[PDB]
Amino acid sequence: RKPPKGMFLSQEDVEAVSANATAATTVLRQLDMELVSVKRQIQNIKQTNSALKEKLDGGIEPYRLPEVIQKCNARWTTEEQLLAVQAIRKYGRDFQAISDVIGNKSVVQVKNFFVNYRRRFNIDEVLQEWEAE
Amino acid sequence: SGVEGAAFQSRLPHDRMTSQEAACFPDIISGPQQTQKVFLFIRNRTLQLWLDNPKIQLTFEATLQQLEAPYNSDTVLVHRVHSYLERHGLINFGIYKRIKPLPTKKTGKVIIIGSGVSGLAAARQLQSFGMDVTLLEARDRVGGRVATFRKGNYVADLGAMVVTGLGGNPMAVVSKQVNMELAKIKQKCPLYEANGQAVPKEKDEMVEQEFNRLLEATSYLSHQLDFNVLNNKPVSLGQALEVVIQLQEKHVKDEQIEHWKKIVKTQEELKELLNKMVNLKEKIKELHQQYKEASEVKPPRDITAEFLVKSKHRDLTALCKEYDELAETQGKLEEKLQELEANPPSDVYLSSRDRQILDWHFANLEFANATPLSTLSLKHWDQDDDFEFTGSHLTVRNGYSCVPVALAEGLDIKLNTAVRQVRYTASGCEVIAVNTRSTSQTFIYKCDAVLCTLPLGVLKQQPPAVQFVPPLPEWKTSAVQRMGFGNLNKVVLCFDRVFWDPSVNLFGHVGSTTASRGELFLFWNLYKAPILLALVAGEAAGIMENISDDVIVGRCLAILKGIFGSSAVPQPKETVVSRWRADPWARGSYSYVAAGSSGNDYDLMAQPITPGPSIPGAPQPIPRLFFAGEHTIRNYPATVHGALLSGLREAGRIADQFLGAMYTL
Amino acid sequence: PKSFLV
Ligand SMILES: Cc1cc2nc3c(=O)[nH]c(=O)nc-3n(C[C@H](O)[C@H](O)[C@H](O)COP(=O)(O)OP(=O)(O)OC[C@H]3O[C@@H](n4cnc5c(N)ncnc54)[C@H](O)[C@@H]3O)c2cc1C
Repeated sequence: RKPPKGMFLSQEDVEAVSANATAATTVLRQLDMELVSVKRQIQNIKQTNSALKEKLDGGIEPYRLPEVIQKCNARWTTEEQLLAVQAIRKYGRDFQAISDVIGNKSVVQVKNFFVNYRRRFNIDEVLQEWEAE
Repeated sequence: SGVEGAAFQSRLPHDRMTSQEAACFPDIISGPQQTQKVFLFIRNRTLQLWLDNPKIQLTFEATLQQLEAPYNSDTVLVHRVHSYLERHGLINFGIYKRIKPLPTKKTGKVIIIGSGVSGLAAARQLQSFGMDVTLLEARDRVGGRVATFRKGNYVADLGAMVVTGLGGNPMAVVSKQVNMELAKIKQKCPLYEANGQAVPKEKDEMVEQEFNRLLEATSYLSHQLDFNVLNNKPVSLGQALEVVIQLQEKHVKDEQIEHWKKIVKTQEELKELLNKMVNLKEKIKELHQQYKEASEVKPPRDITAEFLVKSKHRDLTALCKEYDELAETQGKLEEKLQELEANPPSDVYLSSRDRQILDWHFANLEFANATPLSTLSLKHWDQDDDFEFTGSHLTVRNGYSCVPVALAEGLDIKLNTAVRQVRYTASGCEVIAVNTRSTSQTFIYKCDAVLCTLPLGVLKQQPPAVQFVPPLPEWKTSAVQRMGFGNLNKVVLCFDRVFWDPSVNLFGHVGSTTASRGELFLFWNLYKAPILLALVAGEAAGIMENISDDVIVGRCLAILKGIFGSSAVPQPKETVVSRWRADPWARGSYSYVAAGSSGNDYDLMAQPITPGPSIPGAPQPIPRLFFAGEHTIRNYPATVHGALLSGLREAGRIADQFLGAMYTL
Repeated sequence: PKSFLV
């Protein structure tokens, strides 16, 4: 029904190795050169990656900013309102980004803000100007 | 066993009538099932009786004596059965005590060419049937391809050596009739490379297993894939094995290729990530500067200036978030590359050291078939497999010749008589032979029928060594050329002291090249005396025949020194070297299914020749020329028991022909 | 034949 275990003999492969007088060593050479080709291509990309790893050395350690742990507040200070207007201008609808900029407002409070002051801070105009960029 | 076991021992299905039985008892086999089972019992029981005591003749009376009802009720059925079995050598064959002394006067004259086992077997049979029988042997001895060297206490078979299991072997019967000292062969065979170092059980078991797996593969190629014709020529076993090995080397490479190709996909995936990471560290570098600069603007500051600090703070931590999630990815891919590069697929399919030990396993096969594997028929080389005997193989410890010699007792054998021409006509035959010593001294033999047991190698000779008048028909001569007649040689080494492992029956030697894999590849320790026996097989066998004994004995000692110590191997007192292909009365060792032949050719060889009519318009003549011999028995070729049976077969056919089949009615 | 294999 099928070949023994660890023995590989497909109908196609038999025809290929018997196709002519030296189709045997021809096929075994193409793969021998294919192996050499792929093997040196490895070291080439191993060399390329080795250099890209040296540039990444140091990580981003001298660029990390300490954890700003602050408790969320309900009241919108005049300061915080203005920060918000600017955050809308720069981030559009990314409520998460805006929440991070202000620092003491939750993602939903930002969404609340969007509807409450919608009239007073012309948020319609502010948002359409964000898209223009 | 019992009644049923006797049928098995006689190579017959216990619960079914054979084609031969269908021929002789067409009334029974066409008839009701009840009759058939009675027939089968009578047959099986008679066989049992004969087998249980094979040293005395089993007569019809003795057979009827020991039967029950309703098996002894029909005496004509019992008589027909007994006579059938006796005629075809299933009972009362070989060497046995005769109850009713041989018939007063003979009927019919038969010349048998050659007193090999096949010849002798048939001779005894025909003489038992009361025919005038004279055998013509070119040699100064009986046995032919069964030859035994004897000098002092040294006994070694240059010809047949092994009894291939007793389970269904007619030689089992013969061994009870003749004083054969049958000793079993111990399976284990330690190998030794060219240097003289033993192959470790690690490699040993691996290579052997691979060998057996390569064979199964060729069988798969033949039957399942139907790879049997390549460029009009029939595919050999040799070709098939090369093809399989190549495909296995191709796979080893294919595995490596898609493994390294699996690396470059991961390696190149890492390349793209490292770029994204470097370009992000570049933006983080710049963004930190911007945030720094924004924070240097000391308070108090307006809201836009405050927003800048906050904005750049948000924008930085967000980009620092990304880089860490990318360092996450990098860590996983980095070890995934250590995963794949840790365990590579197979380096090679077989090393040079490996391929050499594999060549020994091929050489063993080249010995078994007595021929280079490039000549064996892929499809049929093993066709006689189903009929192989059960039980462990044995050796004749006192020399196989004991058997032909014992068969030759009480027979008219003309030794030193080389048959030159066989003449057969509607009215009879004349065989023209000469004396081998003075080849100008001529003999004429007249007979009703000629039984030809000439080896296939002889029948192959060109120009012919024996002439057939008229010439053998096209269908016969084609079968002769198609069939393979192989070669295998033995080197006898007689010492005064056992310097080898006495519990080891056989040990191998691995040759340097494929070219010389058969050259002295195996050694036998079997006999009482300190005798070692070296085999020359495959391609090597034919070439070693052109080399003198001294050189052959040289290479033998050289090898033996390498395994046991350069001093522990003394000079051989007596040495013998066979040359079977050179031997004019053999022209080789025994047959093999050559590429382009089949088992059917063996049947063709057995088919008898019937001459044309003397007077034109006269009736269709009797068959005159018959063929027995190792190369005529499809299911047991290239053996002793095969020959033995082929003899018995022809005897039965000839006796049916000239004495008449009294049992068919 | 096959049967002679060691
Ligand atoms: C090296 C070797 C090892 C073997 N080992 C085994 C084994 O282990 N087990 C096994 O079962 N079988 C073995 N065999 C095979 C076995 O020996 C033969 O198959 C068997 O003996 C052949 O019997 P035969 O009667 O058909 O042929 P032969 O024994 O050859 O008989 C034919 C006879 O005809 C004679 N003859 C030839 N030409 C002429 C002529 N012109 N005129 C008159 N006579 C002539 C020959 O001299 C010979 O005596 C081996 C064979 C060889 C060569």
